[PDB]
Amino acid sequence: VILPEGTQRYVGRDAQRLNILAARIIAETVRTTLGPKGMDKMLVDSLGDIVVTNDCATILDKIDLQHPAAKMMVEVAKTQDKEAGDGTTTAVVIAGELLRKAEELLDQNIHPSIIIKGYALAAEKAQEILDEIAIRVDPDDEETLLKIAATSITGKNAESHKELLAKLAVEAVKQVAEKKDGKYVVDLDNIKFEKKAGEGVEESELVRGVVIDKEVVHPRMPKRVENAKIALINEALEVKKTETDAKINITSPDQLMSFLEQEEKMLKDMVDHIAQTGANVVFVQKGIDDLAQHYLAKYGIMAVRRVKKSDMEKLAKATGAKIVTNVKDLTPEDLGYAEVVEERKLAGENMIFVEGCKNPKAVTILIRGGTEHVIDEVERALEDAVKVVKDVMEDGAVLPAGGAPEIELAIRLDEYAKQVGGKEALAIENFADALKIIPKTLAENAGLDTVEMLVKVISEHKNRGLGIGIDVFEGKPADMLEKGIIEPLRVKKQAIKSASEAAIMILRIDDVIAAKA
Amino acid sequence: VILPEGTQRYVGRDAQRLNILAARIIAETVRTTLGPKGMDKMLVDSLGDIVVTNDCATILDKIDLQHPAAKMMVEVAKTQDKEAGDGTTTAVVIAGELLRKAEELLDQNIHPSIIIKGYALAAEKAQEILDEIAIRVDPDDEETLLKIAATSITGKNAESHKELLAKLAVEAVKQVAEKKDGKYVVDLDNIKFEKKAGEGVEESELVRGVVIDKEVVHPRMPKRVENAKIALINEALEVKKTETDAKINITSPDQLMSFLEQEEKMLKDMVDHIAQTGANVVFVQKGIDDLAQHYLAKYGIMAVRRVKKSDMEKLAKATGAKIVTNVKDLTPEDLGYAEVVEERKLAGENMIFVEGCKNPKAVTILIRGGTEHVIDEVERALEDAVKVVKDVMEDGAVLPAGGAPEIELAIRLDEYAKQVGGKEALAIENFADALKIIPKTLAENAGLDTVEMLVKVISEHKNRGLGIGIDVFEGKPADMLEKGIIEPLRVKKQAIKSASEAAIMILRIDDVIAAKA
Amino acid sequence: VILPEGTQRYVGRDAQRLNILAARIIAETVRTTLGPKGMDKMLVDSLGDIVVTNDCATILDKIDLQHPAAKMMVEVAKTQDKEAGDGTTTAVVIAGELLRKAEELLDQNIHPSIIIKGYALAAEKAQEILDEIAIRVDPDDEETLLKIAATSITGKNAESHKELLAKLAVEAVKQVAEKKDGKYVVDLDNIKFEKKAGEGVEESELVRGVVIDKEVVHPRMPKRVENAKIALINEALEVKKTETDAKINITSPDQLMSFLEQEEKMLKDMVDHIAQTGANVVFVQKGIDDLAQHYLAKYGIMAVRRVKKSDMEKLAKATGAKIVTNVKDLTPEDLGYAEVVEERKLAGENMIFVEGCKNPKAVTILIRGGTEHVIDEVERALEDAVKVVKDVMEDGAVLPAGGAPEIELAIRLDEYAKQVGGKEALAIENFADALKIIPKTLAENAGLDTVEMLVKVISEHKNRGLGIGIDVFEGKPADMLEKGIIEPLRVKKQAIKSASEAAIMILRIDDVIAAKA
Ligand SMILES: Nc1ncnc2c1ncn2[C@@H]1O[C@H](COP(=O)(O)OP(=O)(O)O)[C@@H](O)[C@H]1O
Ligand SMILES: Nc1ncnc2c1ncn2[C@@H]1O[C@H](COP(=O)(O)OP(=O)(O)O)[C@@H](O)[C@H]1O
Ligand SMILES: Nc1ncnc2c1ncn2[C@@H]1O[C@H](COP(=O)(O)OP(=O)(O)O)[C@@H](O)[C@H]1O
Ligand SMILES: [Mg+2]
Ligand SMILES: [Mg+2]
Ligand SMILES: [Mg+2]
Repeated sequence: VILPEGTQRYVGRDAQRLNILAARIIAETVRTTLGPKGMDKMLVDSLGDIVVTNDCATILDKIDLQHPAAKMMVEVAKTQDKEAGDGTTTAVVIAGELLRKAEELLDQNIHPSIIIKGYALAAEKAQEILDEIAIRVDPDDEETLLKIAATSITGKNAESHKELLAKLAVEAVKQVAEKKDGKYVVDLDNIKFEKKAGEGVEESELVRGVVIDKEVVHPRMPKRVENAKIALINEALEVKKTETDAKINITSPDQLMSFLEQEEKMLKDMVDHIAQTGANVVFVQKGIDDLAQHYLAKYGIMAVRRVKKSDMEKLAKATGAKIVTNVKDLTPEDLGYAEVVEERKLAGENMIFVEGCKNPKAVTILIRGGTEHVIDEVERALEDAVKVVKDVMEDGAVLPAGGAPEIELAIRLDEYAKQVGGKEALAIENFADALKIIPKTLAENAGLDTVEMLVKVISEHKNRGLGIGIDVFEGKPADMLEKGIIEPLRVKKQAIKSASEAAIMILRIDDVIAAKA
Repeated sequence: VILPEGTQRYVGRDAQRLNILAARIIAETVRTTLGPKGMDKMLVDSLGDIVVTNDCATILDKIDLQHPAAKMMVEVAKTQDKEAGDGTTTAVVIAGELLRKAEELLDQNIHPSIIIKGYALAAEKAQEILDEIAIRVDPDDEETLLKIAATSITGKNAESHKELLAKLAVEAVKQVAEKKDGKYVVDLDNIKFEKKAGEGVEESELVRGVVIDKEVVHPRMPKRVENAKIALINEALEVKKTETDAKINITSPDQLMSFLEQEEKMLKDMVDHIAQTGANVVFVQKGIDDLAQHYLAKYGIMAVRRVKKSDMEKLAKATGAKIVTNVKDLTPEDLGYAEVVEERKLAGENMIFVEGCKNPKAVTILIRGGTEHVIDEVERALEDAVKVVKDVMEDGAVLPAGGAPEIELAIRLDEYAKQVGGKEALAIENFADALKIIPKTLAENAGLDTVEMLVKVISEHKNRGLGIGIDVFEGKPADMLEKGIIEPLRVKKQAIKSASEAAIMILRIDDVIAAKA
Repeated sequence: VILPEGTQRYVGRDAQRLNILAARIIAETVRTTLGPKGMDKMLVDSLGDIVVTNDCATILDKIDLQHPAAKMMVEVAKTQDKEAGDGTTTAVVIAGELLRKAEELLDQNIHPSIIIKGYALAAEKAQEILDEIAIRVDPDDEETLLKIAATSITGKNAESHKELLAKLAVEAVKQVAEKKDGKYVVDLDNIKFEKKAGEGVEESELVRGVVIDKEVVHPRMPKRVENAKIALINEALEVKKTETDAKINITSPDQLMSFLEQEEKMLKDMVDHIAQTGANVVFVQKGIDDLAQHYLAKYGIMAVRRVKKSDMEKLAKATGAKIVTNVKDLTPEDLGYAEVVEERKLAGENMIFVEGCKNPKAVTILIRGGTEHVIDEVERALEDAVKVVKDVMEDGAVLPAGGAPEIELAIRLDEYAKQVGGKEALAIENFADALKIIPKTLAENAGLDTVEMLVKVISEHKNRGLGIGIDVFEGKPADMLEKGIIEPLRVKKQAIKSASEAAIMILRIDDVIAAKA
């Protein structure tokens, strides 16, 4: 035939109209969760699985989106989460608004070309205004580093212990953080999270070491070692075989024995190699024969087998040990140190705690809570908390929260509009207005009076200054800086990038061709 | 088309309304089993299996719940059972009730935000008041521990012998109970239950050792050993083979014989290493060749094979014996002591009793009973019995029963309401009123006049003091302390935690998105 | 019967009329993307996968065309992309327009023969006019080469950084460029693109070397070499085996050790051959045994395994190293140089950067961007920018853009129409009119007044000259030469070639016989 049936297509009005609608729908689905007073969502997976969260990234991800334009909104939160960690709801909400105000300009008959260009100018000029209004802080000033982390957690379910969790996140990042060129550089892969049900979120702690979900491989091995000299062996403590096909031909009785003894020997020799270094704790990545388990036990050496490769590396960065491929070449300089390596039964499960490490380059945060749900959400809260701390340490700049920056951008980006003038100025002014859904939906989710409230905020801000935003807890405008309610300068800069590009990318699609599914 | 067809979604009122309804429905399904006079449910699964219990946890679990919000109730009972072991029905009922009174506040148009904050202040203040009014008892007062256990057994079917069971339970937990740092620590995993049909629940006893469902592996071995020196071998008593592939090449007739003999020897040598330690009782985790069996029999040693790893660990803890991987290194110091080790044919089934151990660190409770159901339910009773005894030894605090803690919580929490004031006060007052479903549904299941009866109890309590609660056996208020009817301070502190958490979790969800169920 | 059932057929009018319709349809589909102001399309394939692009080649290829004649319009962009690399839209648009004005002549009863012939003449004469009017430039003029590239990128998405991309594109081709026979010859296979999400498009860069998506094979190997002496081994660094079937037969215990040691040596000997050359970095196409890795690690050599054949060759060309099949013959002369070979983590991804090379005959462009889409589209832009800069260096002849060349071919080709006269004159006249969709649909996509604009231009061009065309950013005619807005003389020559070729191909089909479509 001509073009496959059960294949739809839209152009101009249609195309853009549908795309903007789908985009806006998704955006409004999450805006109900923006801020400290935002709500939660219960996502019921087809397999019966239940996820209750405040996280935009998680929601957009779990929800099965069909419309293409809506899936693109997932990329917004996806990029925001991977660049600033926090503000995923914000980026998607602003992208939807930008598209709503944009369609308005389309209805007015303004060429997409003009809207796009005016949006780009507004987007580019916002980065500029933010880089400018940003409050340059001291990279490790623990004071504000504690605020950033806290402000972040106060936006989710777990704000109940914003105090503790903030502290654990600033402490965790400060430890693994690296600086050898002048500024910091944080590899968050160096902060493992351990979630165990039971207890309260109160019992959550920072383990300047590592936690592994394995047991001590032999009954007779120490279930605890004091000042451990740790060995990370990535070789199988078992009877090696030749790459070349080989088989034994027993020809006389005495051989059954001689051979077995020959292997015990090989086995024991490997173990001996490990002991001679003075190592009392060994984490093996591959397997461990039974005899080798026995010899290791007799030397009073604690051994764990089948360790995840990801675990081995965490152990390496935490204890200072060096992973080794050949036991024969293992030396004491390869061994790492842990103030205590013990096997504890946490919530019925046995785990190995490698704590009290020297100056760990990798750390673990043990999360405790009543239910699976409480745990999962706290991990989420923390990941954002950690990610914002990472931003402030690398950037060294912060901003007030509660829509204070978008209000600055609105008020200001409208002047830029005048200067630009023309059709573009229309897009620029609309862009500046779209930016108000943050202060707006913040006061809305809080039960406040959207209309009236949004008037006081722009009032104060115009008077008092850059620090004026809305405090959902106060129910009125306030100086966010004096209240220590702040956020990373990177989180805002990135929301604007993510949203404006998602907006412009849609304002550019004049034809949609979807086949049959 | 944002979502796939066949996907349902609800928002605002709908969401909450349905969640609360599904929660309340499940709650009312179990409330009929609350207290001593509670009723039992019969659960028939698709496979035809029939379960008859009073236990909330089993019911919420066996029943196939589908609505999401209703499953989040299963979690409440799960957390409760994993923390205080008892009060599962109580936590679930107070959750459904907390939500019902919560919706009433929603109907009045009170922002969910307000209800959540007020419910949190109520839950927080409730803990505080419980910590206070808590009757601090002596961590090992045989007296109150015998009570806590009995008050518990009386709530279920098994109260006919609340006498025996409560004794077996306090006795059993005291034996395995471990302390050496000041306070007790109980690992209930060191208490195994053994259920056997026949006889009367009366024949249930505490074996200060371990019962194993295996038989003496050889005909000619001893079926009974006085003062046994016990060996725990976790190695196979069979012809070892090399890791490296190998095969025998018989070249001459005289080889057939000599090779077999060479294996008999290997076998006998292993048996010899065991006999030379003095051990007359061997429990092997793996298998035992037929010859190793024969040699073991000649030395008059009693052996059992294929012993469960969980069993080995118990015999190890119960007899002081150490588990060995190599028979070559078994010393007499690895052996353990059991006053008597005998194979008894308990109800047509052969089993092995290791009794009269020195000081057990693990102990078994043998359960007898007419039917399979009698047995199962008694075990369930015992489990909550052992779990509450564990609570007091670790906590050292108790409270009166019959909803007396809640009546006190109600009266007191309400005052708190006044001082807090505002809309929160409406939430607090309601939270407090919700707690009354315990006394309420206790009198109800009993068959008493709820309305009237609940007026009396709140009266007595206001006068006579914190110990006044309802006594379903008295049909009137009573001083629960003088009656000896009490429960762990943990059970109540945990009910409030669980229920209030769940109530708030659900009160936060303003959107539900589901696929296939 | 005669012909298979469900087999359609068309003749004369039908056949030709349908084919021309199908062809025109596809053409009108892509024309909305032509030029700087062209719009993008959203393509959702059967598996939900989303492709958002401006590229014609991609759109015709992703869309599932069913009609035969429309599938042939794909070959047009296919051929165009393969010979000039740019103007794929231009070629398809002109080919449909050609087929339109051609049907007019068919309706007029002019025999297909006359149209084909007059079209072939209009095409032959078209090249002639181009080769002539062509603005001959210096094969390596840095100036114009930057223009040709920036002009190409402007017509797409990433024109927001036309600046940078232009630069990288010129450098990249100059480097890999080969010219010993007088003029240049560029093998674009020597330019590899590397896409990694994250950062801005600002961070995109040129890597005078290669970038490989592999990591260092052993934990103990250097993660960075300063003045690498790279070795390229296409041999498996593992225990070799005889082609003839073989198997070791162990006949005594000492053998288990002697045989493993024999293989260790073999392995160690290969690594010795690699080290004895002074090579501190080795890339191996096949695998590397575990021991071979250990020796390699001890010697302080950085090794990578399983490297792509395509990568090996890019390294050979980037470093000057020679690939080797037998380590035994590796010499220091087979090694290459790299100012730095380091393993970096880009987007949580581990990659090896062989940068700083001497005179790389192969080079890599690293593409950075917010979303997956941003990147894929920037790569597309670069492939065109690089393919056009390739044409200019090999051809050394540019042209003005903005339809300037087509307007010139139109005016001119009409004269030719006169002198040829007769029926063919009508075909040559219509062919020259067809070439106007370019200036037409450029002004249209821009949102200008087609009719009116197309007149100011045919005018200005007539009075000012060859360099007059439409400037979509200017919204009016302009001298494309003064604006630097130009394109390869090859792009235009191949467009005409491709279009007319196709148009005539369809005009010659008077019967279509299909089985199922
Ligand atoms: N105390 C506060 N009062 C009002 N708004 C706040 C307060 N704290 C944080 N916010 C705002 O709430 C938003 C973050 O809400 P959240 O639910 O976490 O979504 P997101 O994914 O965008 O971080 C930010 O705009 C932030 O400024
Ligand atoms: N003799 C009694 N008189 C009145 N109430 C009692 C008595 N014994 C126990 N209760 C109450 O019954 C409740 C426990 O009932 P039960 O069916 O076992 O459910 P749960 O899972 O909550 O333990 C507790 O609130 C407790 O105070
Ligand atoms: N600044 C400009 N103003 C008007 N037309 C331009 C400009 N730059 C390039 N063009 C034209 O746009 C066309 C290329 O647009 P493009 O979208 O890349 O499609 P194609 O596949 O034909 O390259 C060419 O005809 C070219 O002359
Ligand atoms: Mg957040
Ligand atoms: Mg009970
Ligand atoms: Mg182009």
